[PDB]
Amino acid sequence: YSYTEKKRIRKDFGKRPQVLDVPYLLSIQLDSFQKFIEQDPEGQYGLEAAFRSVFPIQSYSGNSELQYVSYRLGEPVFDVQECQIRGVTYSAPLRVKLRLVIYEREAPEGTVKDIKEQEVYMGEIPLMTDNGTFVINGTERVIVSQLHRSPGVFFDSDKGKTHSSGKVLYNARIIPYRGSWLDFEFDPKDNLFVRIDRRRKLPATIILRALNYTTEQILDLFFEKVIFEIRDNKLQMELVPERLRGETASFDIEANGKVYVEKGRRITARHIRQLEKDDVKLIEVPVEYIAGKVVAKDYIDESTGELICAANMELSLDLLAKLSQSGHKRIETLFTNDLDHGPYISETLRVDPTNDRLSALVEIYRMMRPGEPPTREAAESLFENLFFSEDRYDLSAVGRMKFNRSLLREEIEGSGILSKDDIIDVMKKLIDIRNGKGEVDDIDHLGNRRIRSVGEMAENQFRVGLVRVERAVKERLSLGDLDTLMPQDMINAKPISAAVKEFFGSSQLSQFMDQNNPLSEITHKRRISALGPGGLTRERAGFEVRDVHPTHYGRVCPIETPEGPNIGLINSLSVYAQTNEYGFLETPYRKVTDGVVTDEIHYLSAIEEGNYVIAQANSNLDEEGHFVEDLVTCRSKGESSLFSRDQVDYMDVSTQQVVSVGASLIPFLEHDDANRALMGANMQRQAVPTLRADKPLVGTGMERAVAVDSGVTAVAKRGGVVQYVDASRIVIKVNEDEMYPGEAGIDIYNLTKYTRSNQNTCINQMPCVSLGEPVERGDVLADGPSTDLGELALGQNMRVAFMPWNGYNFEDSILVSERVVQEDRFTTIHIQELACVSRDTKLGPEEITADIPNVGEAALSKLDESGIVYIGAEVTGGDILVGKVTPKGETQLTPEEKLLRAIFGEKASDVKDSSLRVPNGVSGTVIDVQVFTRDGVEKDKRALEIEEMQLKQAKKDLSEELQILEAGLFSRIRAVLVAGGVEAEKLDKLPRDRWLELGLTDEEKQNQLEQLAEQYDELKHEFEKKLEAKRRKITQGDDLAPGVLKIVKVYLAVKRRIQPGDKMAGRHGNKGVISKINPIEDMPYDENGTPVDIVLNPLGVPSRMNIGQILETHLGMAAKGIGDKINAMLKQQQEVAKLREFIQRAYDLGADVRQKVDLSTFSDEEVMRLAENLRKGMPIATPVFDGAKEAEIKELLKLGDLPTSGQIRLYDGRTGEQFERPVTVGYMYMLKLNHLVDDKMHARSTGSYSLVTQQPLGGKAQFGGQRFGEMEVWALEAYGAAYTLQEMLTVKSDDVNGRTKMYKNIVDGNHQMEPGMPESFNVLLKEIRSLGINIELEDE
Amino acid sequence: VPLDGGRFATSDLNDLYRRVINRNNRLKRLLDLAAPDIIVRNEKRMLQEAVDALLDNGRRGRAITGSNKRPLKSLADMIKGKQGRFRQNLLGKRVDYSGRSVITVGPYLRLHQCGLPKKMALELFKPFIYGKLELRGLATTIKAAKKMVEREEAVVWDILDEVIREHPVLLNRAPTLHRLGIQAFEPVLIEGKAIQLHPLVCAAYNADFDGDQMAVHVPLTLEAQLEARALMMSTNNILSPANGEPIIVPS
Amino acid sequence: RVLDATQLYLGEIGYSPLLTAEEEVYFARRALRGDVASRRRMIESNLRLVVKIARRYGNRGLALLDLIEEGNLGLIRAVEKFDPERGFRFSTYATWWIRQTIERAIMNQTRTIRLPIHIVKELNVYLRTARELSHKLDHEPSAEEIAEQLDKPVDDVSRMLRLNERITSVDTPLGGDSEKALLDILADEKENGPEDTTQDDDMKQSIVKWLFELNAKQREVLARRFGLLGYEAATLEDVGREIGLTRERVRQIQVEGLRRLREILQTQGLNIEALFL
Amino acid sequence: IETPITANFREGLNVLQYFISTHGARKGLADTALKTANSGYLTRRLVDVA
DNA sequence: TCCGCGTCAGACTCGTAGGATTATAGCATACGTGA
DNA sequence: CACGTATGCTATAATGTGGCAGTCTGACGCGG
Ligand SMILES: Nc1nc2c(ncn2[C@@H]2O[C@H](COP(=O)(O)OP(=O)(O)OP(=O)(O)O)[C@@H](O)[C@H]2O)c(=O)[nH]1
Ligand SMILES: [Mg+2]
Repeated sequence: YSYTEKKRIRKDFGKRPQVLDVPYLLSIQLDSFQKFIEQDPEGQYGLEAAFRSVFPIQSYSGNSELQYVSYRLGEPVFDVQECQIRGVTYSAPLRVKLRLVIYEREAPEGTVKDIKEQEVYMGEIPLMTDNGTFVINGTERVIVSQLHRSPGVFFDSDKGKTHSSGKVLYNARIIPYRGSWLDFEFDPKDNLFVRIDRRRKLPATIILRALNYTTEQILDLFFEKVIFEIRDNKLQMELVPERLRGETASFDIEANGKVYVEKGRRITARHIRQLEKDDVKLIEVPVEYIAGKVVAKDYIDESTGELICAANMELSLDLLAKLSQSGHKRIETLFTNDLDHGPYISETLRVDPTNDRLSALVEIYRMMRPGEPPTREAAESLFENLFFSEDRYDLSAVGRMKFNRSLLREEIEGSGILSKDDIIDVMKKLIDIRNGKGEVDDIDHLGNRRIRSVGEMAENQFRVGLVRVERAVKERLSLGDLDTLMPQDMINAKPISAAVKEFFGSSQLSQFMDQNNPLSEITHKRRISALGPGGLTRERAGFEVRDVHPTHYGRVCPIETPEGPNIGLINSLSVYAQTNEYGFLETPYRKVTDGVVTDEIHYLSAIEEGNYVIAQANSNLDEEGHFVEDLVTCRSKGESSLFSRDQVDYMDVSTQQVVSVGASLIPFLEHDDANRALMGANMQRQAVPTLRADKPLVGTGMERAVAVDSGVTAVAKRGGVVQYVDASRIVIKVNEDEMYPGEAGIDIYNLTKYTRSNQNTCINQMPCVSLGEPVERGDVLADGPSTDLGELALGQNMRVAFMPWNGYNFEDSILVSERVVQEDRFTTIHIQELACVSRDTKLGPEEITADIPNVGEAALSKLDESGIVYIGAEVTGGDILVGKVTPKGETQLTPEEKLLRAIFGEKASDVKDSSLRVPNGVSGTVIDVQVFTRDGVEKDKRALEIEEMQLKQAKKDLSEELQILEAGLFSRIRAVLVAGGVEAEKLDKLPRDRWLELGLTDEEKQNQLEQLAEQYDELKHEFEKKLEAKRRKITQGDDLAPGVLKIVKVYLAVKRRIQPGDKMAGRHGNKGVISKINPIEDMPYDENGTPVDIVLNPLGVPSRMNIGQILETHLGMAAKGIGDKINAMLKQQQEVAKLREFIQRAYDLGADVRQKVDLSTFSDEEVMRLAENLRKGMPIATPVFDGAKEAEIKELLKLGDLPTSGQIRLYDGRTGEQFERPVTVGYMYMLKLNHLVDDKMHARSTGSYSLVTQQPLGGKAQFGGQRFGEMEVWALEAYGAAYTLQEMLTVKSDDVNGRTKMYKNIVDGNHQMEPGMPESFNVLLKEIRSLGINIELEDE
Repeated sequence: VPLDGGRFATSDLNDLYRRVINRNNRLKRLLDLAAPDIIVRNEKRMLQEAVDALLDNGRRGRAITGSNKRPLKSLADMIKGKQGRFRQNLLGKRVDYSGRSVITVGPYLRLHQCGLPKKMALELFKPFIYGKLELRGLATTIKAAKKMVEREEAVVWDILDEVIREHPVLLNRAPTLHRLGIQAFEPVLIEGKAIQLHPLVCAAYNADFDGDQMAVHVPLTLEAQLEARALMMSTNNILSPANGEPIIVPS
Repeated sequence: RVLDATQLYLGEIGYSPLLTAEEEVYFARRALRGDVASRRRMIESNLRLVVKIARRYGNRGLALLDLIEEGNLGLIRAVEKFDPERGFRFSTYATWWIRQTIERAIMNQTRTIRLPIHIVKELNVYLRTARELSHKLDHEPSAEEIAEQLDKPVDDVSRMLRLNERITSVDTPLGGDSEKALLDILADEKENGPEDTTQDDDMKQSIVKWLFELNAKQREVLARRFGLLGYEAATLEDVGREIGLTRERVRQIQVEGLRRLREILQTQGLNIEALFL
Repeated sequence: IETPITANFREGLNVLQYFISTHGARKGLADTALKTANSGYLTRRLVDVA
């Protein structure tokens, strides 16, 4: 085990050895964007792909052209930190080398005329953070990967479209990545049609005529041959035995000298095998059998040279006679059968109105451009530009690949443009499916659903930007002079920059990162969405796609998706699942050879998985031999049953891989209903970090992985000893073995302190190492907001009893002890941001002075000279944070105010009052202030004090960098000088500034001194230019919105304690609202005297079927039992030996404990630090389906001297008497959800009103009235409450006269109703007359 | 109207009216200039297109779109559908003297009572407190009454206590499926921000306290108060109107 | 049947003849000399040119059809002011008028708030300058960066970029969800709540009671100066028009009415209480 | 499904029993969110006619 | 008279957050109000 | 006059247009 794990080991009840470790959880985001910016030389990727796609472009004239060489990202002018504070996007400038080449029109392609090559700026692209977010306008945002229908081909069929006939119409759809859709479909009369972009319907054969196919060739393509030889007088026919099948013999079938079948006799298997084995090729037949056979090719009379019969024409006795006498004694007819080989194309040619290729191109042209006069130029251009142009059509590699595999081809890769072969092959396969050989696919199958990560979407928008600019470029290249015009004068950045900012901003998939919780972040970045551009709609979504698909196994969680209208479409990725190179989802599986289960792992795509049989992970292995039991539970073809051991091809890697990350954190998930578990995994994400990060006693093991991989925790880059711990930073000195020979080798991690989250929660990093501690690489140095010693800590475990209590836990209502509030453990920190904008108006600039009309000295006490509140100042609702005054224009003062101001004199000043004050009922401490001033406006005195702070703080930060780096660097030169001329204490006597003159013999170590000397000077000048940059940015006057002169941002910190109406839950989907905070005296307490923290209602278990919560409680109690026993042994101070004995016996309890943890390796001191942590309660891991069994939990309870029932005797705090029976008592790990009653409580009597409708506004942030909706109205109608209703329609809403008159009546006690007409009705009438409908009121 | 930031925001009708006026006046011009007939015709088609767009946009063909892609909201659209005048602003309304909060159990409550947060009730009964403050002579004027309630003075709580006695308040839960979705109670002032609901009427509201919220409405007039106390009071409305059965049943 | 306004118009223009130089000169000689037919045939023949130059100025303000009509109006000015005797071709001359008229129309109708040509053209040179600045400064340009390049006031640049601020639709719904838009948030600021309306009633009615409480000559002289009971808001010297006819005794009696009323507000419970207001 | 769940919640489900449970569950939940619109539209029609 | 295309509906309250884009030559003459 | 707002003219020849939509559904009428 590692050093951080030596401090606290989690006890594992898992039994299956984990062959594959949890991968990096934020893989998707980082790989994808990495591929977008990754400049690929040949195999175009991301930007590179975008440039090669559009470029090189030429002018409309064709003489002048723009070609692309190479691009570069400039390094970001502001880092992540400065971007977040300032509110700017973290981006890199895109500089692109482009070569304007011009051709001579006099020479053929005179390329040596004018070549102008230079580097053009066009837009800054947002950069992805270390943790897979983007910082847009100073807010962390995540782009969710998308799930859409894969480009390729797809065979489908509405099962009984016309419900009257109920006939199955099969269709094909070719879906490209870019271009028109090409649809093939059957009609009721079995005629093949073609439609482009679901336009008007066309006979399918018309498209083949556009590809230049004569009728003869079309029949030769879709149909076989039946040959008719005309010998002597009798007609002969070339026979294939296995055609005459399931049919009736219409005439007497005989061959050479044996009669097989008579007239009207059914031709069975036997007759066919008889005929085949007899070697029958020709059979004599009646001439009358031909009437109805269709001739395949043309036949002409060689004598006359005229058409005897055209292709696809039904033969008769007369045609046959004329054919014989011309000299044709062989006739190709179509092979056709009602049942097996359907004559579809044959009938479709009779429906085809077109004749030749031109006629077909015209008809196609006329479909898509109806009415407009056709030309040949236009028809050819349109048809080639549909599916045969590099420019407008591209299947992509994925499309061509899926297309070829669906058509059973061998070749994966190929052309993005449709070849003639492609179209025909699709039509052929559609026809095969109609015939009954082959099946239709389904859209929900993950073999047809592809995942599109960020980088591909950024690439797409970036192409659009280039296409928009390309329009401008071609238009200016046409009129442009060749010589004066520079390439960058034609390019515009605005369109590209606009397309990309519109993606990372307007897009549905780009949203505010859900960061109220490490798990919330990590699950949000591993989200898949079927919505947004190129996707389905909430309105447009059926139920098929939503429901759990068999392919979802090991790829997508069945148990993670919102219970909203977004129920099927939003989905978290499974744990071990990964994105295929082409974009399909894949899952690891252990290869089984000869029954022996190899440790070789294979990721199988959805399509590949169907083909093998996969054993379940729960199968018992024979210690690296094979399956123990001769029957094994496996699944293939999407369905599950028993198999033999040697039949098994593969096996599930992990028990966990079926579930997502969120669900994997639910212990005893095996005992919870999938519905409750869904709610549980969804609400775990809403858990707000408490003041004290408390680890969960009853964990799974994923806790460590989530905390570390989310990156909110500071982890060690390189192992070594900690040189300096601080609340603000951590310096670790690296070990010699890992420590590079160049630099000093001291890593400095600056910790991020109390910062605002997107949900206004508090993000703080605490250091979890001691000063001068040896640390391994990849250990947790500092905990993020909801993490404890590297494990995930989303809430807090506590002592719970399941029993009714006086109805204070009625329907999930929760009864909590005051003890919990007092201990401030559920207490939470909220950092809110208030801003004050000084704008320039028509009347003049607003001022940020403390000089405001009508303000008490009490209020102005907390404002400084500038008019900004001091740091540290406690504020409450209505206190002024930033004083702001606005120029007021002329106002007609009512005659009363003329009189009153003449009495008082007090002429009201020209300036008003726009001061930013504390929102009403919020109360906090000002922890920070930021001031933005324009470049040129006179700075506030406070802005100047803040700049003094930032400058001196910056100087200290950089000074400490160069000091620790110089000390660490000379400490190395001191060791290099010892290898050669060791004079340890003699060299340190005279000053360290005069050291690097001292050399050594000409060796590799003399060259090491030279390296350290060159870097010391490098750092010396680097420190100068770094400080200059810092000073510039601190002086830099900020560019704000037009109109805005300066902006002051105040950050408040509010401490919210738990109270009735706050929402709390476990991880088994057990919700509750706190009803009451009970005094500790009243709380049920045990015989020992220890009172419960929470009383939950047991009536919320049997109905819910979330039994996970009960097992968690029993095990949590057992965990706390062991904790109380270690705590008792530490209070006594028995000795290291005795603690070691108890602790070893405890870790190695379980029937088949996987993890062995030997205490003999642990040194005495290491044992003491472990026991010290385990006294709070021994941390236990219950892997998802590989969890602790009841037997193991009761055994653990016995080690705690706790009851097997896990029920204990409890005493009523009030009466002192015992409760009638044992109550289940233990520790459930519980969460305070984001839903504080402080945020939900609202009330309004009278306020602002809407602009047109005049009814009050909506929402608590806009001080809104509750909507009394149609449903709410009907309720009053049922009751008969007529005045209450009228009241809510009139004096309460629109009626303007009514509301004021009513208000005055209420203040005068008389509750009189003085109603009128709602203004909304007045508006309705005006809107209807604006329509030109006369609607008048006829009065009384 | 001008937004704070010097921005302007306007109705779509103005973009549509601008289209119609420009094409109509251009038609007057083309007629003054005696233009050839094909041009006259195109302008008349354009005028019909713009009028059609103005009255009912997405009716005849492609609705005329903004830069956002989204089709401009026409006259017809402001009367038509859920977002239209009838459904949204006229058969149902935003309403004054309305509040909302989380609900929680009040097992101590009697069937005719509900726990009403002090801060919530102070603001819902604002004018009644001002009127009583002038009758006590505690407040000289309305501005003084306002400032006295902002300061939340001790005597103001005593007045609030006086006003809410015998004053019924409506509690409502979404969705309001039958009339019992709204019931009247006598309020009981409580310190703490959550509404306390009587257990036995949890059935009518279909209310379970897993984070459910409710809305509060103040009947203002003497008539409305008596409508609440007589018709809508929870004690008065026990039996389901659907079946002759008591809806208030222990659970 | 094609009912597309565009397609029908383009169909009609298609079946009208392209002219050669000599023919243009023959027609145009008679067109200047007043031949209703000549002008019409030259117009109808050269509509196709209008459409070709109408498909370049797209996605800027109005629709193709809109530009096609303004373009036509430019071509008509060209036919009116064409010189047949000059060797220079018609298509060359017309191109100028069509581009000119289209550009000018997209400069007055393209913006909801009509921007004068002067402001628009000013703003345009600021924009093109910003583009050259961004082409070499990698990062987009500041107000002062543009101002430094043109050697002009920062306030000039700022006021012009403020005007460029493009409008927001009141009906545009917020939060992607087509639910509540700007209209559903935006209050009527001018229409005060019943709270403020009732405060003014109480204020005005308290002054009535105060007027019936001060002396008869003090509330006469005080009220009619401020125009409370009088009709017009007069000054110390103008109160002489009524019966006062005084300059000093009006100022002594004005302030005497005010001093007794200041004690009426200290006793009722305002003075420093209603000083904050 | 031909193979039922032989286990119970106290006993604990395995990966395949749980996976099989999911379908029915999510169909149920999706029905709540999506079908209540049509039920409510029926309420609305009824109210309007009476 | 049937097919096919069109039009019409599709629960109720709460929430969050603000917001996007482009570009229209250059100069001479003409019209209306304050100093 | 000036300042702000507007109309106006330019002369190589140039003469028919063209970015998304993604397919929803069960029902009820309305021209061929
Ligand atoms: N209007 C509406 N109500 C919902 C929605 N989702 C859940 N609910 C309601 O919220 C409640 C949550 O489940 P419960 O009410 O506890 O279910 P129950 O009827 O008590 O049944 P058991 O849990 O089996 O005892 C149900 O009454 C649901 O009707 C929704 O999307 N819309
Ligand atoms: Mg509920």
